[PDB]
Amino acid sequence: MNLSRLKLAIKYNQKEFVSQSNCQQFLNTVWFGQMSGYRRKPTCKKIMTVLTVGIFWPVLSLCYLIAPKSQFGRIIHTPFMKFIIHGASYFTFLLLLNLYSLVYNEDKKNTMGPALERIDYLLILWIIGMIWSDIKRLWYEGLEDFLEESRNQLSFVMNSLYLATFALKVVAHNKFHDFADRKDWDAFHPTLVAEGLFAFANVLSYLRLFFMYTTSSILGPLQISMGQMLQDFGKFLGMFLLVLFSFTIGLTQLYDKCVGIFCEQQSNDTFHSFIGTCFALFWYIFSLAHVAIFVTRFSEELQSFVGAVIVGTYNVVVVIVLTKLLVAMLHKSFQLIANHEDKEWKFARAKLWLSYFDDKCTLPPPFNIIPNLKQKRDENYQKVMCCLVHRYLTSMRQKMQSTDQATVENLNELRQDLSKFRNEIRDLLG
Amino acid sequence: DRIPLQIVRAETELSAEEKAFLSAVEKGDYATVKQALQEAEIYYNVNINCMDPLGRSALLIAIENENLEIMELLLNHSVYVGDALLYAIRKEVVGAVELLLSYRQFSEFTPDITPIMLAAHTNNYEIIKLLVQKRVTIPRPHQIRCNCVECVSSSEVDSLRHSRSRLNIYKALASPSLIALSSEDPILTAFRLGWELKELSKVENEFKAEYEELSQQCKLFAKDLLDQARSSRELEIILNHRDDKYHDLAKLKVAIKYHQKEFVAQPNCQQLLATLWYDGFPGWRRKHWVVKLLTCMTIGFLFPMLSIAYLISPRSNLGLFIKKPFIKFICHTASYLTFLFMLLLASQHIVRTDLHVQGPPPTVVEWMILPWVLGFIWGEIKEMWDGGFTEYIHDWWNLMDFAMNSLYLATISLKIVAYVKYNGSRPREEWEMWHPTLIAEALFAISNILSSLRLISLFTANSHLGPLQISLGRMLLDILKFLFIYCLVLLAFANGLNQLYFYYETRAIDEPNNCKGIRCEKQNNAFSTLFETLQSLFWSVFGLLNLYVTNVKARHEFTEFVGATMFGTYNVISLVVLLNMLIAMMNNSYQLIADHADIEWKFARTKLWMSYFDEGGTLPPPFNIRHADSLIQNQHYQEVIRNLVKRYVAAMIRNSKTNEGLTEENFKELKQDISSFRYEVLDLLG
Amino acid sequence: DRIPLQIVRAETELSAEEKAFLSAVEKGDYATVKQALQEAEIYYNVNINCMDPLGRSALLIAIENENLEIMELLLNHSVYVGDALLYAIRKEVVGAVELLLSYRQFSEFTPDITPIMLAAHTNNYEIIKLLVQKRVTIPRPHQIRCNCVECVSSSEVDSLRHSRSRLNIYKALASPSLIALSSEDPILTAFRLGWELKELSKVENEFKAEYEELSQQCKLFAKDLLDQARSSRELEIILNHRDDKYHDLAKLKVAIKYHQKEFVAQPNCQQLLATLWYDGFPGWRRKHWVVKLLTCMTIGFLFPMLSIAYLISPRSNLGLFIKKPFIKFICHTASYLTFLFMLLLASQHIVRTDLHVQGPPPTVVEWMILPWVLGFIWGEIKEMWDGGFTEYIHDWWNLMDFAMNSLYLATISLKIVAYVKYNGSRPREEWEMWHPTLIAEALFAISNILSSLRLISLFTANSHLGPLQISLGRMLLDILKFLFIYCLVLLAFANGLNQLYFYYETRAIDEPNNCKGIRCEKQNNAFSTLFETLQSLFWSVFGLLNLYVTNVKARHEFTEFVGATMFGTYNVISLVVLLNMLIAMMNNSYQLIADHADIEWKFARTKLWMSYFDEGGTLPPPFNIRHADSLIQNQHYQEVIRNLVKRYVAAMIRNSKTNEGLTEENFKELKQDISSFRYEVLDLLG
Amino acid sequence: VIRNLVKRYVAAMIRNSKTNEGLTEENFKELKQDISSFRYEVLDLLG
Ligand SMILES: CC(C)CCC[C@@H](C)[C@H]1CC[C@H]2[C@@H]3CC=C4C[C@@H](OC(=O)CCC(=O)O)CC[C@]4(C)[C@H]3CC[C@]12C
Ligand SMILES: CC(C)CCC[C@@H](C)[C@H]1CC[C@H]2[C@@H]3CC=C4C[C@@H](OC(=O)CCC(=O)O)CC[C@]4(C)[C@H]3CC[C@]12C
Ligand SMILES: [Ca+2]
Ligand SMILES: [Ca+2]
Repeated sequence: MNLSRLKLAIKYNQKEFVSQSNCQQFLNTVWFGQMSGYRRKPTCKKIMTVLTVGIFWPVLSLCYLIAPKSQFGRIIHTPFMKFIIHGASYFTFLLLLNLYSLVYNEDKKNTMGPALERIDYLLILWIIGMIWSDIKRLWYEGLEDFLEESRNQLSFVMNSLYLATFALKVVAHNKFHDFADRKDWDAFHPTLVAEGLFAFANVLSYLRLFFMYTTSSILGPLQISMGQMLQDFGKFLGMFLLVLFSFTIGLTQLYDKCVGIFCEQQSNDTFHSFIGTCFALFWYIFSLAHVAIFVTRFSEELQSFVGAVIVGTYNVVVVIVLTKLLVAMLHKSFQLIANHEDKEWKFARAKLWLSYFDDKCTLPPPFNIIPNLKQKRDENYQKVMCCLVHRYLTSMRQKMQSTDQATVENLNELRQDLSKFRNEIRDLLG
Repeated sequence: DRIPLQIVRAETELSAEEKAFLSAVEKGDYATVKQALQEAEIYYNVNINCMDPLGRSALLIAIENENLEIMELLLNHSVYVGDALLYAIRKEVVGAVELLLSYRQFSEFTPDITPIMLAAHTNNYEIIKLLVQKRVTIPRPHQIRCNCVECVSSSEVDSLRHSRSRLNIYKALASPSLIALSSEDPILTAFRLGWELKELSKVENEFKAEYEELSQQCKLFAKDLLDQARSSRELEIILNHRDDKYHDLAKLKVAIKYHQKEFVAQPNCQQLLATLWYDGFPGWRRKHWVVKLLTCMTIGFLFPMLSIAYLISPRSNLGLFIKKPFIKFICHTASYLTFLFMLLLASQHIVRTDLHVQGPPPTVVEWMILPWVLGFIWGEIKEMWDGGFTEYIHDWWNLMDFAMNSLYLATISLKIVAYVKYNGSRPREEWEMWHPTLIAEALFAISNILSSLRLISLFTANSHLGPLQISLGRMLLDILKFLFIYCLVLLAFANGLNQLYFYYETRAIDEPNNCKGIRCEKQNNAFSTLFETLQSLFWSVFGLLNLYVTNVKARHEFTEFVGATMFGTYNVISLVVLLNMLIAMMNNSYQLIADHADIEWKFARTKLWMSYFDEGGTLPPPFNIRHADSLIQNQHYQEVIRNLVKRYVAAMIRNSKTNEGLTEENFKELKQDISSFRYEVLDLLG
Repeated sequence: DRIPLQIVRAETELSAEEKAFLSAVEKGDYATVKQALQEAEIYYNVNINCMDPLGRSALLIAIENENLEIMELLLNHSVYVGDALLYAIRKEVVGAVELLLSYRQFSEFTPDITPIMLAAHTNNYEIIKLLVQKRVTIPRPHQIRCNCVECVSSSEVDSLRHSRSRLNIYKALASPSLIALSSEDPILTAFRLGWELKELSKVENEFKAEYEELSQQCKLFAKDLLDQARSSRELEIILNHRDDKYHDLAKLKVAIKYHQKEFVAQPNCQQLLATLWYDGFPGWRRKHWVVKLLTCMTIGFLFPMLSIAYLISPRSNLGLFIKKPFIKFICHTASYLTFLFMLLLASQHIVRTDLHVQGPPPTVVEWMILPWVLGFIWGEIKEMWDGGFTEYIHDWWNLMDFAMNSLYLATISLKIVAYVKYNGSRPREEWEMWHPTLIAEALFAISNILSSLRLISLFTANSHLGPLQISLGRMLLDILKFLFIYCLVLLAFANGLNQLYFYYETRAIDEPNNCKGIRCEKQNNAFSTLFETLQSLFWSVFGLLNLYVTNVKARHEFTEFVGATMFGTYNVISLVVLLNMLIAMMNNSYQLIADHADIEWKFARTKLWMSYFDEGGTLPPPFNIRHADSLIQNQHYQEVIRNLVKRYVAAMIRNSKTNEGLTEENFKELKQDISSFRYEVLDLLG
Repeated sequence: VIRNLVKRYVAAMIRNSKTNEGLTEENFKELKQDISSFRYEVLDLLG
């Protein structure tokens, strides 16, 4: 089962071809593989099966790692299963991240360059494995294709930042192993940087899970639909940026003559710098009163008033005029999207499924680290193609014949016939 | 350069003689065709069974032009008639009679299509009747999940064929005409089939649309038969027919079970139900709104009186009054409202109870509330008993009833556990966090929320709030789906922020006013613990989280900046992106929902009305203190069904004739008709 | 009981014989009709000119059935032929020729309709041509608002007729086919007529829709003729034709004047313009995305030099380079961008100045900004002069340019004034509220905002941003209307609130930190004054107004409650209602605008491209230091137009024949064709 | 005036129907019958 054409279809973005029932049927058969009854089992039984497979994902993986021929080793082959096993692996990883702080790093609050707790070490393995997977994938498939789909693109940064985090940790453990109070640490102390980067990666890791939505028939369409509209936001972004800076400049010009929006008592310092002016206006966007109207100067009434007008106008333009527009755009956008959601979702899910169809990737990340006839084929293809072509022609013939409505031309043609017959007879009979 | 164009799908070409023969058939020159046939016999220069490049042989070309004369001529001579019956059925000609009467690869029909199936797929009552007259059979479609039969478990041989074959049988079984002609209870079968098709749509994901289309077809058929009723006698005979007491609106009930919404909403059906609902108030429709209002008010006020009379002597005139459904509804609504008023009094100095008596004695108000609570629970028990867990569970509101009742029970239990083990009266501030009394009060309040929200159910009754309620409920589903997406967003950022600030957590003691958390005058440690993080991000959606919650005490610029960026991104994604998308999504949904609100609302209202039509009913406070006949009934039903089916067939034809453009093929036939007439006349006159 | 039904407005009835006569005409029985006529001539028993219940006579029945044989028969017997031509023209048949050749009370046509007018309304080129061949004239409609002519003062009598008659005339003059056959320059005629019709749509409030429709008909006609161009030589001959230099895209300019957006956006037209725009950049668009960026950036950086070269040696390689439209755009944009960058440098206050010096000497950056300012001014001056005030006034951005520039002027004036006077230095605090320096700074800031927001215009040059910019503009009009309503509400609540709290105003000194207003740490005296009340209500829209501001210190409970209630009602009306309604309205428009987004954007883009296509152009900083020919041109234009018209007429006909369904009239015609045919044959065979 | 307005109205409606109503299947059937009936008649006379 090379599934060459199927793959070329996805390459050439043949969404309709991929969403045609005949193709969907073929796919499902392959996806569930021998686990066909799965389709028939009642929701309850299916739910149970899925959970069971996932829980023992390491065990099943091990079986394949040891006796791929074993019935269990075979279980991982079923594309559907691999998905479950690989999905569980990721979830366990996310768990490790969660238990990293909630239930660890309890006495290293003030230890600069802290040691590498086992959690860190384990996580390391997973990160490595996930990286390797990307490489292998990028290798086999290619580059642009790999970069095209998001789960991969996020997988790059995520893995990157994760890599940096652990690196800096090693450097810190060496250079700075002090045990001073956290407060006394320099703002850019390696440990501080690592923790910040690690945290951000954690956000990215979870966001990645969005891909799984495609599989669900309920939330999958919506997930895809949202992504579609996520493009039209870009347009709005450009417009807003211009507005943000336009007003930023003016505010700074009128005000440049503990500190910032982020303090209990918001200071006019919000406008003193430029970046601050940007932040300050940024929070106004949300229209939930994140920044007070204290644009007043310490004292300059006029100067303070004009400032109020400037900020007020910004709010009216952005919070009201621009936003409502955004909604309008989204509304129109979704309408059209709603029309083809099925096709789009199907194509997406298929692209996802095929990834598992391959035999190249079988082992979840943590384990993954552990490493002529042609004439006949063509002949048959031609036979089948001949049939499909004939069927197509006949079918189209019938469809048109039974749908295409008569036209004035046809009427006129008929009337001509009646006339010609009329005349002919009239002449033949004087 | 140039791109060469060569024919690769090589195909043999028809001899000039052959080609000519085919052309004559298309023009209807019986003579020329006749001559050609005769000559070919003697001379053998043209295969009478030749075919156009488009696969149109002579018999087929004749059938499409519907020239039965030429058809007979061709058939008389030995012309292959393979699959011709099928073409004559697809085209829906009644020249099928001729082919059936004669009886002596690259097919446009799959190997599974049998004449009866194709006729059914076409829905030609006549053509179908012909075939059915001769013994005909459509294979049984093994039930869903019939994998047990190795027969179906051998789908491995050819799945696509199996699936397609299955759809073809159902596409046939679900034809309104075949169900009219072959089924004993056309209405019941359509109900059942509709359901099965629905279920299959789910199991067979591919072909989902197809199965769903078929189900709607079955649902429409049943409604249409109902619409063909011309007297109330017929409507009763139909709606009160029990397959196997009677006179219980049995089929109306089965229709509600199978979600046959349209059937239930049919005008006539609604009218009958209304008469039963408003019994005791004839002309209630004509009653002035004010008058109505007055009547309702009085009855509700006297609800206790009516409730008792029944208990004492159901036979009593008064006893009789509460039995009427509309009354039951009004009485039962008043009881609930009274209950809710009791709940309101509980929060007042109506009884002015002390607030330091741990394990206090139940107040009078609480005492009075108890009976009702008991009635509500008892009602639920009966509901479960009288309806089975399935029905009870199915109902969404039974879920809320359960929750409300369960809380109103834990409240009682905790109250008791507190009367005992707590005879003192220590200061409220001294009471521990989980003092039973405190927990009890909490549960009671939560339930008071649920109880007052149950009133939304009553809206289904009004003609204005009802449809609105239904539409909103549908939209709620959409919102639920969005929340799932959002949730992942929340979780992501929650973990990130917690992972960044968990180091900088501080003891509540350190905090001002010994308060630690987002719900403190000075919001502090909002991201220190995960749970706080989730809550904090949740509140930030409502702009109740201050921005000074992102600054670490030690003032580490880098960390604070990363945090602020993370918080800001969350706010953009949630408030500016997801929120706005939800709005657009919802806009679309409402447009669609609005269209079917009526059928959705009426179905809902009918279920409500039906609930009261039943006999077992008393308000919650006072809630806890022949073969012969069958045959005749069935005969009457069959009589009505015969009439309805007849009326339906005729109406559908009329609609098809009065609402269908003249396709091109139709024109072609007319042209061929003139052509044939011409040739004939020319010959006779020449 | 029973309602008797009678014919109230009775009309004469047809005798049996007369009924038969008309019946024959509907069946096409020439023989019977002929006989009836002949007998009537003898026994005078039938009024040849009788009328059906629908008022149709024999000739009218024949015309509708299109039986010219019978028509001739009737005409030969001299039947009243009144208005028959009009009926024939409406049926669009060659019976018109017969009636015209046959030359010498109730009507479906108003008394004003004339044969040519109706033909025009029908848009049948052939029938129109036939009528025009014979002298025919359509009255010239008086100019919009021509009261001088007492003839227009006829409106006093039967204005209805006056209005209808006028619309009928225009409905005819606006027929694509008439314009094609009669007008010398079909394109220009359409352009002009489409505009006049638009103006009329406004003046004639009623019948607006009709005039607007007719206008669109004209606009589309022009685009359609252009679409029938096949070679560039033609397209150039058409778009560069000057009615009367040439090679100046004169017609395209006229189109832009008459807002013929579809014409200006036609694909082929847009293609030509592009070639002119990207002169020197073969396949600039084709150039890899990055490549484009590279080239643009490089050219931009070199803008001063290129500009300098043109200044030095207009006739040099470099001097010529700037003349290219795309280069001008690149340069003129880079210049503006640098201007904005200079303004940014002020923000960072790279050149810091003491805050105490009154009227300081203009800072270094200022001087640098001064030239651009002057250049922009002179630019606008040139535009105004060159284009005339009307055109300049028309441009909306011109308003922004005017405002931006004016602010820059004042800023300078004040800067200057503050220098001569206030020459000394004092602590800023001492400075009076309206110190010149202070006011100047504010004006400068506002101007900077305006200047940067002028970049929005550049979005029209982008394929992605442009359409959005255009849509936004369209919506802005509606937003303005909504704002008026909001303002009224604001004023109302402002007046009310101020009316209640003005009794409780307090002194700034009294107020903590001597701060009075809604912009102080603890908001105070929010509703004390109308000016403040207005501000407070505005900021409330954004949630920046705290609720404690609704309480009076003396603590008069009632007043405070009314005050809070008024504030609350305002919030609901403004945020919950009006704001939300704006969303709905904007969604409605965005939907519509989206339908014509591209044409709008492209029309806009062309206008921009055209501006640069001209020759008077240098960046703002360096901005301030034979009849024979016409005959030939016209001949060519006429030839091209002839061909375009020819191919257009044909296309329209072909479309109709292949893209139109068969209406009932068609059935009736066929039925008649067979009927008359039958009768004839039967007679011959009999 | 009413007499005139009704006459004008009725006529307009008929025109609208004729020009804005498609040919239905029943129409096809009638046309077919007309041809068929004519055929039989002619064939009988000529036969
Ligand atoms: C708006 C605030 C004051 C809350 C009021 C709470 C209740 C007093 C309201 C809320 C919903 C109302 C119910 C909404 C639906 C109906 C249907 C209504 O019946 C009809 O509208 C049509 C006649 C019919 O029921 O057959 C009878 C009143 C009732 C129970 C209403 C009774 C009064 C209710 C319980
Ligand atoms: C987003 C923030 C950083 C504000 C940036 C302000 C400017 C640097 C941006 C805002 C709008 C941009 C302009 C938007 C429109 C265009 C059209 C663009 O041309 C095209 O896109 C297609 C080729 C063509 O113009 O023919 C040339 C760049 C330009 C002037 C852009 C130049 C860079 C601008 C001025
Ligand atoms: Ca219940
Ligand atoms: Ca200008």
